[PDB]
Amino acid sequence: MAKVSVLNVAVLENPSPFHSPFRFEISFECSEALADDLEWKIIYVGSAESEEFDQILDSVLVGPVPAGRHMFVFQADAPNPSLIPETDAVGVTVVLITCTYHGQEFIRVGYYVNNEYLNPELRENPPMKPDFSQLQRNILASNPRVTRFHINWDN
Amino acid sequence: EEIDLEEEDESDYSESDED
Amino acid sequence: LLIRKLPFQRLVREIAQDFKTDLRFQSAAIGALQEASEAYLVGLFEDTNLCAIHAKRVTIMPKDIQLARRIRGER
Amino acid sequence: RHRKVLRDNIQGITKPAIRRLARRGGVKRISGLIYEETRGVLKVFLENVIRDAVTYTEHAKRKTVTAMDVVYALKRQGRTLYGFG
Repeated sequence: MAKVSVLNVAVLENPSPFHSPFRFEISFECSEALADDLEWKIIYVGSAESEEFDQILDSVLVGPVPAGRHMFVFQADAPNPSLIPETDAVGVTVVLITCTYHGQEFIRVGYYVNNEYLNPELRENPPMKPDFSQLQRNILASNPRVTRFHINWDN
Repeated sequence: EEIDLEEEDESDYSESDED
Repeated sequence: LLIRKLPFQRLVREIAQDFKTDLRFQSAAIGALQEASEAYLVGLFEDTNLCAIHAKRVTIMPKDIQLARRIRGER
Repeated sequence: RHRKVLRDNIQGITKPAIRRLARRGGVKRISGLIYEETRGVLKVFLENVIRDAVTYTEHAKRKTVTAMDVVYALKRQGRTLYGFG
């Protein structure tokens, strides 16, 4: 049995400008208590083709974890556009929420993110160099992908 | 290019150059 | 069973030969690998359809497959 | 001294199979590159599961791999769900 279950993730303040932070409201349940920390991450996929352009937006340590229900606001700053390939900048990518216990990730909640110009002039002819100040970031929060992994919980 | 999928012979191996 | 058996069995046996396992596969085992491969790939294509729709695209691209893959945390 | 190099273009799944699986997933249109993408990812999948299975048959000593071994190894993969719980 898994000692931690993620009951809900709420995507807050979306759509938002690209440079706005990610705010997730994470509610999880602890069945039996944990001595050491859970580790939550917000991973951002900056290029679909490679993990090299993965950006870790924030990482938080939560522990010790008593049994019962928890809710907290995980917030991370927007990704660094200098690390995003320009060909992957305007379009779809994914953002991820991750939890880790004893070094092994037991849950990954993904979301499809669409970065887009709202300006009709920029929709017509986008700049050669992507303009992130005019980019709206739309997370698709109605289709989260929740992936559970098998993990050693003992000690 | 794009392939329209709505109901629209490939041997096992092939050979090209580069030696 | 939508995947033709001969090329699939060939590929599976080649993969086994890279791992140098030298252990014969049960015919029903390779069949199970085929069925699971079909289910896997179909679910993948559902995810790619969703990804392309969110990208304002009818045509699905290799990027959609890669994103559908990383959203599940595989290699 | 002039050589043409061998290449496997089926890579375990044919084109009509790929297109059919894409239609069963609701995809109405694809780029041709999808083919070489699918043939790639399929390999990875098998490459994982085979390993997951063989070590199974390696830890419990056997000379052959049962379909039960690959069902076990398949459950040793991750389970992605469309919602929470």
